[PDB]
Amino acid sequence: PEYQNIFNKVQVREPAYPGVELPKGSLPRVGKPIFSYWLGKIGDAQIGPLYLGGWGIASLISGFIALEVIGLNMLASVGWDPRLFLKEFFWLGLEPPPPAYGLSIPPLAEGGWWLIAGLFLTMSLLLWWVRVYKRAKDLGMGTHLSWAFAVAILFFLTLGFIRPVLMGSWGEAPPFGIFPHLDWTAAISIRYGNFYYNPFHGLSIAFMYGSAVLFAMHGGTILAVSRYGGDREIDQITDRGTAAERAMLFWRWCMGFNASMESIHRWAWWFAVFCIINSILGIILTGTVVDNWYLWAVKHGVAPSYPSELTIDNPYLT
Amino acid sequence: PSTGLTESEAKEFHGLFMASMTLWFGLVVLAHILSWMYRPWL
Amino acid sequence: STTGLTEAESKEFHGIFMASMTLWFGLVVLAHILSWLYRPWL
Amino acid sequence: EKSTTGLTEAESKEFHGIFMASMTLWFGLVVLAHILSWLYRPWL
Amino acid sequence: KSTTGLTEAESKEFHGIFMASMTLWFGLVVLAHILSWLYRPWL
Amino acid sequence: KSTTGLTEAESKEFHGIFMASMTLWFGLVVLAHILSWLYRPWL
Amino acid sequence: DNFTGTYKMWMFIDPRRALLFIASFQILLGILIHMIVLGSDLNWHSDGIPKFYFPNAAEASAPIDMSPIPSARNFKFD
Amino acid sequence: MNAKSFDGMHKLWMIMNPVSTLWAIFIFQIFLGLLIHMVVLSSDLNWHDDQIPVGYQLQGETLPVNLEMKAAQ
Amino acid sequence: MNAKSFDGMHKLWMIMNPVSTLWAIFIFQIFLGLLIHMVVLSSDLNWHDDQIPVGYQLQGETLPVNLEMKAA
Amino acid sequence: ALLNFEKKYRVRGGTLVGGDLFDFWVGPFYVGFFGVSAVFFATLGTMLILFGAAIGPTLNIWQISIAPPDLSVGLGFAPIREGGLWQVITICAVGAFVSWALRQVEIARKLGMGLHVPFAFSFAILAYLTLVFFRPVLLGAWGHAFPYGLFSHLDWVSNVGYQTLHFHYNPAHMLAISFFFINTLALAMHGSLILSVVNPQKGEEVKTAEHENTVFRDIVGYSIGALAIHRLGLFLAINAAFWSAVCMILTGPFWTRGWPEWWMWWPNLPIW
Amino acid sequence: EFGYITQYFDLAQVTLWAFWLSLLSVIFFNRREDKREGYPQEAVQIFGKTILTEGFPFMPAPKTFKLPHNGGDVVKPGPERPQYDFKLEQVDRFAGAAYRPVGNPMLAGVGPGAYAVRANKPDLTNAGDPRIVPMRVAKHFAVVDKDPDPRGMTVIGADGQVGGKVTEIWVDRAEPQVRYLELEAGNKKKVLVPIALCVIKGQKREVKVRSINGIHFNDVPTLSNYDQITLAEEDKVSAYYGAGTLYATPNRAESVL
Amino acid sequence: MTRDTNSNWTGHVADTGVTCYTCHRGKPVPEHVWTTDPGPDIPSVFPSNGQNTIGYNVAYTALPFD
Ligand code: BCL
Ligand code: BCL
Ligand code: BCL
Ligand code: BCL
Ligand code: BCL
Ligand code: BCL
Ligand SMILES: CC(C)=CCC/C(C)=C\CC/C(C)=C/CC/C(C)=C\CC/C(C)=C/CC/C(C)=C/CC/C(C)=C/CC/C(C)=C/CC1=C(C)C(=O)c2ccccc2C1=O
Ligand SMILES: COC(C)(C)CCC/C(C)=C/C=C/C(C)=C/C=C/C(C)=C/C=C/C=C(C)/C=C/C=C(C)/C=C/C=C(\C)CCCC(C)(C)OC
Ligand SMILES: COC(C)(C)CCC/C(C)=C/C=C/C(C)=C/C=C/C(C)=C/C=C\C=C(C)\C=C\C=C(C)\C=C\C=C(/C)CCCC(C)(C)OC
Ligand SMILES: [Ca+2]
Repeated sequence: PEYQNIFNKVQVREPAYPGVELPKGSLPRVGKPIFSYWLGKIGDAQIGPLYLGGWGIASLISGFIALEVIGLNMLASVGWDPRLFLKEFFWLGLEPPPPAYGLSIPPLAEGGWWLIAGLFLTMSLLLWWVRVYKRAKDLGMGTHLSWAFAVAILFFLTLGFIRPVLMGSWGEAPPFGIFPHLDWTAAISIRYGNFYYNPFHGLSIAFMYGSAVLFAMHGGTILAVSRYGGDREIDQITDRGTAAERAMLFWRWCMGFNASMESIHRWAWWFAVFCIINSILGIILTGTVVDNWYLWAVKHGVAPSYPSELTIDNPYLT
Repeated sequence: PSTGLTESEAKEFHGLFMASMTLWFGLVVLAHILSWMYRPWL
Repeated sequence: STTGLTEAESKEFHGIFMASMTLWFGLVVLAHILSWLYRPWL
Repeated sequence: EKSTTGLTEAESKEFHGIFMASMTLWFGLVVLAHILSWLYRPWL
Repeated sequence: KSTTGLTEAESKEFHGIFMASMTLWFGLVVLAHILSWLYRPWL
Repeated sequence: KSTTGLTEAESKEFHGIFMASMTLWFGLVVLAHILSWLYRPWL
Repeated sequence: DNFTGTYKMWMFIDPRRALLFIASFQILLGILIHMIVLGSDLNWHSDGIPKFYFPNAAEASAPIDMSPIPSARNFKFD
Repeated sequence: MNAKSFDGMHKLWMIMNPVSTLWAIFIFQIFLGLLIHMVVLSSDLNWHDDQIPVGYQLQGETLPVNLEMKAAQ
Repeated sequence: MNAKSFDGMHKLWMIMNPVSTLWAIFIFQIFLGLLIHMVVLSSDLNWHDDQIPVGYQLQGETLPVNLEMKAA
Repeated sequence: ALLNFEKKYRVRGGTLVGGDLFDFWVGPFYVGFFGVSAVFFATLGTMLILFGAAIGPTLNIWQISIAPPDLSVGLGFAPIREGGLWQVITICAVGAFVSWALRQVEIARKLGMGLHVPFAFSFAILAYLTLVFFRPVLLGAWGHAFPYGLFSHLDWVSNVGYQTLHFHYNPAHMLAISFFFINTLALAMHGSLILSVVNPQKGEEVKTAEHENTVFRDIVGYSIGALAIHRLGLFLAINAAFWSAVCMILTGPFWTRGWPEWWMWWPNLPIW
Repeated sequence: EFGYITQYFDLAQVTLWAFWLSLLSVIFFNRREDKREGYPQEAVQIFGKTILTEGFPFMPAPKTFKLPHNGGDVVKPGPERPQYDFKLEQVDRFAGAAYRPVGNPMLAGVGPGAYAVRANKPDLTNAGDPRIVPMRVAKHFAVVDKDPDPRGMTVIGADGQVGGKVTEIWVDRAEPQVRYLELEAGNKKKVLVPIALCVIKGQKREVKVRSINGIHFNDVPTLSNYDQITLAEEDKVSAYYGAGTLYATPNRAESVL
Repeated sequence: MTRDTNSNWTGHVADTGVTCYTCHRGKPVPEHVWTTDPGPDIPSVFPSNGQNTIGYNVAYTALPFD
């Protein structure tokens, strides 16, 4: 057939690019850039350099302290054996305090290490937030990447710090494992009567499906007009060429309305952020306001009603 | 001058910085004396 | 001159800023005296 | 060729003087805190 | 050829101070372990 | 052709010091194992 | 001596980066040691010395994992 | 030395940016304030829920008007 | 040799970068310090919770003031 | 209505079936043979869903449900009131989805561009056909497919999941979820970056491609590129769909125990 | 009692309403941003009159892009540059009918061969230099071995005939990658072909261009100066190759089945 | 115990009942029995939480193993 533009057939090298000049008073960039042939088959081949200033070092100290703690407790749970660590790795975890301790600080091997790791991971993510903000603002760009990051951090803090405090127990938070955190997911659905009848859960699922749909559509459309220079979106925005025109006619003819080369990126932004906004809203109300989502859905006229034919006798009533 | 401040500007900033930090620590000490009078913890 | 304000403009701004902050703190103190009279917490 | 920070030898001497003074003062304060803690709640 | 830009004199200087520092560090480590053995013997 | 820029004299020098260092390291390892066998024999 | 030329250290190590590392590390280590000591028998906030100030539970068991969420606040588990 | 060892100290602001440092200090202080208040509230020294000098929810449950209304039902 | 075997050793820093080495050593030492302290605290040699030279939680539970308050 | 620039692109040709008979527009839409087909099948399917709601107990939007046949019908033909309506609607649905894809192909041929979008749509279609055709055929009955109803296909999803005690431990399910999550993250970052470069700090010029590379190399140390992020996007979404189809074809036809017990092959390797 | 109800109104309900209203309102703002290109639209009336309409919701107020290196201001929604001179005949007498090109379809600029009217300036780097340039002007680039160097190969043209030979590669300095191949055609002109319309076979040492025919490489649009390319010229070149996807063979626009 | 189950628990074993063979199946020690699980070996100052292992009796999940 015709070239599909999925891999780079011919590669070219020039000396590495150090980066746009920073404002005066900045630290130098660390690292000497290297090139990857395999990364260059699909994208850009340069790796590095990297910018390490004040906020991105405090972050990376916090995060690595947290990682050391989590790893060592997982390793103590098998008796220090690395062979068993590799053998049973998906079943290990660091577990939260027993719920009877409330919001106090428990002893170290009965939930205090969980508390330490949570605190250090929190600080890591807030320092990283400041780094992302300043990096985009020192180059003179809008700070749109910090708004979305803030939303994600808020969801991490909701399930984990805010909801456990509003409930009165640290033992309501997830543990640090793979299968352990999957077990937490299932159990919190079972305890509060079926998350499928949580309406914010349904809306966030709507927006996660929509993210996949929209990004398949956009990735397809821009690869399909890259023969007319469509992959260069900044120029198509500030001087509309034939690639943008064809891209917008396609969708107009197909489904009756369209966006522009700049507006589709606002649709992307919002579809990714409403998913997490509804995530926060659905978790923050569970347990603190609603105790059984299925009974809520029945009270508000939402759940179907299968035919019965039988009678089952509740043995606690007999 | 990696910050562009001369030595005079640095001296000025340092003067006011040290004064402010001393005042802040004074207020902290006062808060702790009140707390010890109300609810001693050691 | 980093903010473009001269020294006179900075003096002016500082005067009004300090006055406003003092008034705000006064209102805060008043609110707390009323709350202590109604529902003492310590 | 070689990695440098642009400091001459005089600037390095100056920085080193103040760095060592500051570190010594900090360690002094640490020792004092530990003497107080040992007097209040001995741990060994 | 892989090189650091240091001449042989600079390397000699660096090596002198590096070895002195490492020796002092190991001395402090030995002292800490003697104290720990006196307080709480582990073997 | 893959080459490191070292001549044959430089390679001889490097090899001398490399072998000396490796021998000293293995000596220290043997000593550690003799002590461990005296304290807690494992076979 | 042997440490005569140590001050030349700052001619190839950046003093700005060194300072930024040391401050961060010291503050984080402070927080860490305080939380570690609080999660042990040396804890000094809820140890009941010189007095227990809260209306604690009269009979608080040793908490296990298969537990419900507590009804009131309590800080005396031992 | 030991009396005049800290005379160069004002030169600190020729390598560290003053406004960045001010902002960093302020943000760190606010974060630490929130953290220490939350750590002390989760101990025996808690001062909001200790019911001193009186418990107010319990005071509202036992008002004579509320008691007389709860009797009538 | 056996005595002249380590003569040219000082040339090491003509092929190994001093700055990278310094940073690596410092970071590795801090990580190892944290690790060994955590491994020893999780054993029988633990020194914070061993109740030596005295148990402090137990000491606080048996103060006369606390005992008299618990008696009611 | 036509856009400012639209008239010079509305030419004839590019079709698959039909020819010059259905080559026109109605408003902004383009019709074609497959446009007629799609609207025909969508209308018929919708009207049959509504009738199946009319013969049920309620017209509440949340509680309508049309269910498939019983498992005793096998791969046969069910009565209209006990499963046959579901079969007719599920024929209409396939007809409409395939018509949609082929209409897309006609449009792209007319505008001179590549067939990436109908090709990515094909994988959604494949997941649907897995749930209604392939899995039922391998298990031997139409009554293994899901009913048509909001809230009522969710009861199906729940009970099917619990037929394996813990469906989170399904391996292809884990892989698909990984792709879904990473796709939302990537879409957020891409949206943010383009907006940020054409909407800079107040009183600045529009930035360039060098700025786009620099920002991510500063934060993270690697930047993938402006054309490769579109590729990465097509890739993550398609893979999500693909591994969903695999995870459902595995459950029932090729595995009947609990899903946690599959993973037992790993700690039983004779190498630890 | 298993399903007893205490009160009908709760917080989850109100919050859900608030969300319905917060969506339903970003739709409004995004739909308004969608109409900074291509509007007001042209509605054709009962007997052919055309008016400008604007849709629902209405168009936003204009915003300004400030282009770098004194590249001017761009107001959007703003004016438009004039279309060129396409000729078209409608096929059926109603507003929604299709059109046919009047002359030679390859040289007409209608259908997949239409293009836009951009600036007559090159795209710039962050330093002010032209972005897309031949590899003899950019003296620091090199093709990575492990990859077939296309310089020298032939340009077979979709009917098996030879178009010409590759003589240059055009690179992109802002993001290092190949954008165009330059070739000498049958009548000794220098023409470009986009790299995204070329299948390169290293062993056959061929480049297959499925779009147009071999004799069609003589009429590809040419450049003014061969040390740079402008936005307009990029559009013209690419559009000429895109017209062949429907006009190269008389059977290409003619209903597969 | 067998007489008690066969007479007093028919809400569960309804008119089919049990014999020895229902559990011993011709052996003196039954095949599927349980005792209070201590858990894996961990450091001596670490109390058991009772989960996050393989868990052979709870269908190989990371759920509480006893
Ligand atoms: C049992 C424990 C005690 C208690 C023991 C202590 C102790 C001990 C301390 C405090 C301190 C504070 N406590 Mg208290 N505190 C209690 C209960 C409360 C309650 C409440 C809801 O119960 C509140 C809202 C507060 C709030 C406060 C803040 C006023 C203050 C921390 C400020 C800060 O973080 O600056 C961080 C921000 C900056 C450094 C920014 C830089 C300077 C800025 C520009 C100026 C801000 C002014 C500042 C807020 C003070 C203004 C007062 C004026 C001088 C009149 N406490 C209980 C009763 N609290 C600390 C304090 O007072 O510091 C002096 C302190 O040391
Ligand atoms: C038992 C606890 C008490 C109580 C104890 C306190 C205490 C103590 C305080 C408050 C304060 C406030 N309380 Mg109260 N409060 C209670 C119950 C309420 C209820 C309610 C629905 O039950 C409401 C709505 C409020 C609302 C308020 C706000 C007016 C005020 C917070 C201001 C602020 O956030 O600054 C945020 C915004 C700014 C700082 C912007 C700066 C100023 C700008 C220019 C304009 C602001 C105008 C200002 C809001 C109003 C004052 C104007 C006067 C009419 C002159 N309280 C209960 C009964 N409340 C605070 C206060 O009064 O401040 C002085 C305060 O210290
Ligand atoms: C049972 C245990 C004891 C206890 C035993 C100890 C011991 C032992 C030590 C501390 C130390 C500290 N303790 Mg204590 N501490 C207790 C209870 C507390 C409580 C509380 C809520 O109960 C608080 C808030 C503190 C807080 C503090 C800090 C003031 C100090 C940590 C400094 C630091 O983090 O490095 C920050 C470091 C830097 C940023 C780098 C170097 C500092 C430079 C010069 C610039 C920073 C400005 C300034 C100097 C900051 C410190 C203020 C003082 C002047 C020291 N402790 C209990 C009662 N604590 C440490 C200390 O005293 O240090 C001297 C210490 O060794
Ligand atoms: C039962 C076990 C014993 C114990 C047995 C040991 C043993 C054994 C050792 C330590 C060592 C250390 N222990 Mg201890 N330790 C115990 C309990 C503690 C507790 C505590 C809260 O309970 C703390 C906070 C410490 C802290 C420390 C650090 C000072 C030190 C690790 C240094 C390092 O990692 O350098 C990494 C950093 C670098 C290499 C960079 C350069 C060093 C910088 C410039 C200075 C760091 C501090 C310095 C060594 C001391 C100050 C200088 C001198 C006063 C001149 N121990 C208990 C009581 N501990 C080690 C040590 O001290 O070696 C010297 C060591 O061998
Ligand atoms: C029952 C088991 C025994 C035990 C049996 C052994 C045996 C057997 C050996 C060790 C060895 C080591 N043991 Mg032991 N060891 C025990 C308990 C401990 C404990 C503890 C916390 O309980 C610690 C911290 C150590 C630590 C150590 C290290 C000193 C050494 C590992 C070196 C290495 O990895 O370098 C690898 C890294 C490099 C080579 C990088 C190169 C860096 C250069 C060359 C400088 C490095 C300095 C080097 C670490 C030590 C040289 C010591 C000086 C002469 C003072 N052991 C228990 C009691 N241990 C090994 C050893 O002695 O090596 C000779 C060894 O063979
Ligand atoms: C107790 C239940 C189990 C569970 C049981 C199941 C079951 C059972 C299934 C999944 C499936 C999925 N699960 Mg699961 N799942 C659970 C927990 C999770 C969790 C989580 C956070 O816990 C996540 C993130 C997921 C995520 C997923 C995805 C991997 C997958 C759904 C995407 C998909 O199928 O696309 C595929 C896309 C389609 C099927 C869409 C079809 C599109 C059609 C062609 C177009 C329709 C157009 C329409 C009619 C037009 C309307 C037009 C209007 C004009 C607008 N599950 C719990 C543990 N899960 C599903 C799956 O993998 O199926 C393949 C599946 O069947
Ligand atoms: C049904 C009926 C009663 C019919 C009677 C009418 C008659 C008689 C005939 C009409 C003729 C025909 C054939 C009509 C068929 C159409 C019908 C009826 C229905 C289909 C409508 C339909 C399926 C719409 C669904 C719309 C939805 C929900 C879309 C989901 C995704 C979404 C929200 C997208 C918004 C963002 C957009 C607009 C993305 C498109 C878009 C993308 C993805 C880019 O990448 C891009 C790149 C550069 C420039 C522009 C774009 C661009 O616009
Ligand atoms: C223009 O300017 C010029 C250059 C010309 C002149 C400038 C002069 C100036 C302005 C100089 C300024 C100098 C300053 C202010 C210097 C400040 C120096 C300080 C305070 C240095 C302090 C250093 C502290 C150190 C190195 C401490 C290190 C401690 C360590 C590594 C501890 C490790 C502990 C461990 C691993 C224990 C863990 C135990 C447990 C239980 C937590 O583990 C789990
Ligand atoms: C052997 O390994 C070594 C040591 C060598 C290192 C290797 C590290 C490795 C292999 C690590 C593996 C890690 C894995 C698999 C981690 C899995 C992580 C997952 C999937 C985690 C999922 C969820 C966890 C969440 C959401 C936790 C949220 C916790 C929060 C928000 C904590 C909040 C606590 C706070 C803010 C502190 C309050 C404390 C205080 C003091 C205020 O209380 C009063
Ligand atoms: Ca002790």
